[PDB]
Amino acid sequence: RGVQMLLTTVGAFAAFSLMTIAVGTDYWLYSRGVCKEVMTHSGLWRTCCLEGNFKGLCKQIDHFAEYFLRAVRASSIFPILSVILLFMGGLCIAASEFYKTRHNIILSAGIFFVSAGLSNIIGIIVYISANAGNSYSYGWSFYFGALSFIIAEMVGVLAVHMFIDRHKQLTG
Amino acid sequence: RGVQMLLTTVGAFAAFSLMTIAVGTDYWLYSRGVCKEVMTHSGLWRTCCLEGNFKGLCKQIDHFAEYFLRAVRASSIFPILSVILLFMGGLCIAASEFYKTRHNIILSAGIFFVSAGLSNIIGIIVYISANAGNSYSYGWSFYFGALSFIIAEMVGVLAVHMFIDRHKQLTG
Amino acid sequence: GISIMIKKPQKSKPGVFSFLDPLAYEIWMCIVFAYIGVSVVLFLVSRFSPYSESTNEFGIFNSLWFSLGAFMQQGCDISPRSLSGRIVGGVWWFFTLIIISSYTANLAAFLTVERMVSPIESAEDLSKQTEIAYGTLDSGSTKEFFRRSKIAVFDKMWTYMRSAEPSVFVRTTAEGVARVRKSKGKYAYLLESTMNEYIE
Amino acid sequence: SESTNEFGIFNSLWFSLGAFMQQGCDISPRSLSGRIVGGVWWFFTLIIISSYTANLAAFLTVERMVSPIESAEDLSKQTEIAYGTLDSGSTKEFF
Amino acid sequence: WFFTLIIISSYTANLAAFLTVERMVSPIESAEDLSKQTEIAYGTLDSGSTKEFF
Amino acid sequence: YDKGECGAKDSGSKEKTSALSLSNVAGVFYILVGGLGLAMLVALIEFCYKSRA
Amino acid sequence: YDKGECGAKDSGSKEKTSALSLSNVAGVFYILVGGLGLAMLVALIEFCYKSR
Ligand SMILES: N[C@@H](CCC(=O)O)C(=O)O
Repeated sequence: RGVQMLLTTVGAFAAFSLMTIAVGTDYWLYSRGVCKEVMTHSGLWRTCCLEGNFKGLCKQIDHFAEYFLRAVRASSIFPILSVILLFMGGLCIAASEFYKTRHNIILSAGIFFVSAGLSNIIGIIVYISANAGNSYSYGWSFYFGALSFIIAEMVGVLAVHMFIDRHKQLTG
Repeated sequence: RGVQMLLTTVGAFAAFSLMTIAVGTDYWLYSRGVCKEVMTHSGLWRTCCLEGNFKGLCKQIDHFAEYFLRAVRASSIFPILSVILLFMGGLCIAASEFYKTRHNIILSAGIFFVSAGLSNIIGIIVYISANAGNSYSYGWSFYFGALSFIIAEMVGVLAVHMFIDRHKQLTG
Repeated sequence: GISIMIKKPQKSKPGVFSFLDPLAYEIWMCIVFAYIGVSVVLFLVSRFSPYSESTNEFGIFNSLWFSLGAFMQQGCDISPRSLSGRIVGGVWWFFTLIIISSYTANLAAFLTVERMVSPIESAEDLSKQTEIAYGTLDSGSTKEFFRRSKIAVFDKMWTYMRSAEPSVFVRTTAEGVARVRKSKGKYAYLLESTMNEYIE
Repeated sequence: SESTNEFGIFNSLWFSLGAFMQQGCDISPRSLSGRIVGGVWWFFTLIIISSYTANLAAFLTVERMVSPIESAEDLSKQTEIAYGTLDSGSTKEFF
Repeated sequence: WFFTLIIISSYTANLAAFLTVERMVSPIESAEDLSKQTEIAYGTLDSGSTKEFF
Repeated sequence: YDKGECGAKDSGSKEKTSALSLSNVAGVFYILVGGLGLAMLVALIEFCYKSRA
Repeated sequence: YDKGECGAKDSGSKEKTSALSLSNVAGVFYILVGGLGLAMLVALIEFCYKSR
């Protein structure tokens, strides 16, 4: 009842913040490794060594038919796509304060959120398929990404619910 | 007509009697052992010897993550709780001779009977699991428990049906 | 009589959730995301206007309820009306059809391998097995027996005892037993059967 | 207003039986607690069936007769199988 | 329903076992098996110096 | 004979024979029971809603 | 021949199976996601067809 605007306006910014933070941190994975083995932490882009004298030493990640798949991991384009699309989705509801009675600025919001979620899913699957090729375990960023995906889904669902409600009452 | 009140109270009484007998008899299992090898019979609390010079001797059972599961077998809490809740249910419907016009007694006793029944499945699963932690064959108390469970599952349906009928007649 | 001695094989205690072991953690995780996404997309496409949204039952909760019925292969009460929804349904059906089959196949294989273990029996194939090592006491009569007997299998036993290093020999029964106890599975020892019958 | 739905006790037993067997059950819980109850039951039956079929498949692949006895202790616990030494054999005198 | 559940399962299990047994056919190779295999038989020409060599 | 103090061996019946033990699938029953236990509270909150309409 | 060591030729020790990796089935997930992606587009083209 009307108030649903107050809720759906919340989560999108949070999901954006969580996802961009997750992209921006070197703690997706714990593993043996090196920074020129010792226990190691890594993000998408780079590796930094701990648990030894070199602690704090870093290097950029090793970037290196199915061959053409490698580009997908190397780029990590999918996170970035999801972030940009989520930004666009938020700008949809930011726009819909103006140009009222159109009702159709809202529509695209859910589509952006859905597509961003599907991208995030693909990104995770790719990352696992690449890296699994040693008593590893996942760093908090990974779960941040999962939660971000979930909340993006929920916000999309309730935004579509709003466009269902607000437009119908005009149609009798 | 009506007398189903008598039938349900009889059923509850009989289930309670069977359950307390089962908890109170050394007839859960036959196995080989010694009341510190000979045929030996076990209650849930105590190990007692037959078929030899020590016939009629008894000793306290040897009780000694799954680290925490150990205490669950030792306490046998689910049997006790099942008995307590069946007692609660039976005593509730016994009060229905007075304090009428509220009908909450019957529904509450129904829920008590159902929850009491569920408790015994857990108890059985726990016991059968822990004892594996040969040649064994079950004593009569196990079947007194099974029968108690079956009667508890029977009586509650009839009690809920009675509540429904005695309430629905307000529709006519 | 002379005897061989070994550690007990450790008993294969089941886990509380051992049934998941065929399928690995990551798949179990990713199923959840696939379920959620599928349900949400089915809802969204179902309830966008057909040109009027009152024309179908596929509300959010019903959309979540349909998909769970499909994964466990127990049918359903309702079926999607439009082409797009039918596409989604077919896709999800193919996915579950692959997964369930793979799970069953793997579990069968896992049990099957366990049967044909064929553990060491009669211990005479210690003349033929080589992954498992075996020791003998220093200066023992046993140390003379294998040089002094010349039956072919005991010849190759003595050849092994000659060539293998760190050596098969040991100074004491106590520390030989300690070696067997620590070197579980991979190591064995030769001793008088009377002494084993005392120990075991 | 009560009994506005199919789920009498008889029909409930029927539904749960059809649900175990993986067979067409027409009625639907339509309601949250019922749907919850429905879910886990399907999960249970799926796991049980898969286990049974896998294990039987393994069972038919390799066979092992199992010897009935192994020890003189078993020969002391003998059910029916009679036994004895050679006659006139000094093992008899030894016994 | 119970009848169906038993039959179909048994069929699937049996077919899997049947295909599995064939995979371990492991045919004779390298003449090394003839050190141990005795279901097979083998022999030579007579009066051939193969016999003297052997 | 006094000094021997371990004799536990499979007798009367045997663990190793063929069949799956209850323990081998034990976990599933706990999930089931918890599932059935949860659905009660949903109906109870549904009652608590309607009972003051 | 006295220096023969590698009886592992005969598989003198038996491997044990492990769970399927995500890689061993990963293919199917792509098919699913592609199907959903296609599925969204039909609805928009349908709505534009019925826009007049
Ligand atoms: N060989 C034995 C006879 C067989 C037996 O004792 O059973 C003897 O010299 O008397």
